Amino acid sequence: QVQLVESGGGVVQPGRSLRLSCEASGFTFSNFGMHWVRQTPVKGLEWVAIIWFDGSYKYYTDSVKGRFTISRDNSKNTLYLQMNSLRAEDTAVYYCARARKGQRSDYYGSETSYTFDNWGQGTLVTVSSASTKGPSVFPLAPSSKSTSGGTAALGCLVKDYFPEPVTVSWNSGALTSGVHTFPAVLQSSGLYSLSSVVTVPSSSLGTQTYICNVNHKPSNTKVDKKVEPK
Amino acid sequence: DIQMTQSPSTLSASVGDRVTITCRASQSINGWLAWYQQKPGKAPKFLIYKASILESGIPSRFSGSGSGTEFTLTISSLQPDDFATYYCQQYSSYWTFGQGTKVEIKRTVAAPSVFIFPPSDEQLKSGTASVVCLLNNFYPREAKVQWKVDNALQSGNSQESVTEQDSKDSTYSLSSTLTLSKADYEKHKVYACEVTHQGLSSPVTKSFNRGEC
Amino acid sequence: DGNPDPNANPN
Repeated sequence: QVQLVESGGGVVQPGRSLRLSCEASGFTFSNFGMHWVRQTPVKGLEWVAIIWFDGSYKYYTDSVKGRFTISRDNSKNTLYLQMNSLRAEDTAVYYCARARKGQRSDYYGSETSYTFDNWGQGTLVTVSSASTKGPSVFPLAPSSKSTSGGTAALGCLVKDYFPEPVTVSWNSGALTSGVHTFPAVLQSSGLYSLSSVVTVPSSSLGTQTYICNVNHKPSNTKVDKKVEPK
Repeated sequence: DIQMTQSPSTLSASVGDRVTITCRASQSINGWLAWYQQKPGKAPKFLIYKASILESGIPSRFSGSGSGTEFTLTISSLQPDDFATYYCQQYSSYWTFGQGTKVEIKRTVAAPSVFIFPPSDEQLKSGTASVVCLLNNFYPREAKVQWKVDNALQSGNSQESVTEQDSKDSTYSLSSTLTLSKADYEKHKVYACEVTHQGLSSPVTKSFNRGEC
Repeated sequence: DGNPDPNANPN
């Protein structure tokens, strides 16, 4: 089975460097051209660079020229992307992919073009001038403004942390029904903010304790927040 | 670069449906069009190349057609594992992709339950005020959410997040946060979130007055 | 136009 296994991503400040690796198995690596491709939620999938089977030729997308180098070591079955002079907009998941004849295998001639077929699992590259910061945890407290019918909503706002991820549970994981933990948003400050809410019977507010348990491992921040009604 | 555009961006479907996704190019690309499938947290998977050739091992319910600037991908009978995002890619000149079409699970219209939360005293003491509006378990995904402060529409000072489609009831939820400085917050009275959705028989406004707490 | 072959063989 064709296998491409990536490594090397992480969180760095702009101007710094990272090197990505992609190790191949299950095919004759030295017979194939290889690519790097990157993906973001806003901009989608963007081709980055290509290298010939023996490294004898290569080329790049305009936005990385002068900063990124693609290389390979056919004795180690490894493809590399050297990423220097990183910018916030290089933030993405980076994939390696194997070049592929985009035509019937038995056809030979002028009407051939090449694309790529098997992709690696991806590695995340995050470039930001933000520095590690733990979250503030604020209550989203239930009231008449957060009741509809016989249901109340309550929650926690986990605000201004970096980098991802945070984990949130409710009542040490005993409360799961009705929980929605939302994907974090990235603020203009470069810090993340997340809300986690749960819907419960309004009759329970007087007697049931609700605690959100927040853990932000990069900052060693661990908080238990009891949320009471207003 | 050759610009690729897909339509629609989100497509709702039920198991057993015939589903077609279209992809247009800004100039002719001959037949050099490929299709990829991606599910959350996984790498794209190669489906079809030269517009209509299935990759070996892809199920035969997939097929593709087209030339020039207009291409389609069809799933003849949608299976449970076909809910995913599909990307077209031209490989006529370098490699550029469409923006993706997400195939989501179709279900009946469901109105959101709407909730608003005032800022906490803890946050206010730190100098800022975040107001949160929650839309819970609704469908379809498109909803109109507006923040109004003493009847002034707020634009540019809120952010929202939408969950993935729920595994149990196929709905969405949405969280929106409006943030002000404490100073601005204390200059106004009425904080309101107004939600319009086809499941609601009227727009729903949830609001509070500062100091009502 | 098409993209050129970057592999060791034309297959």
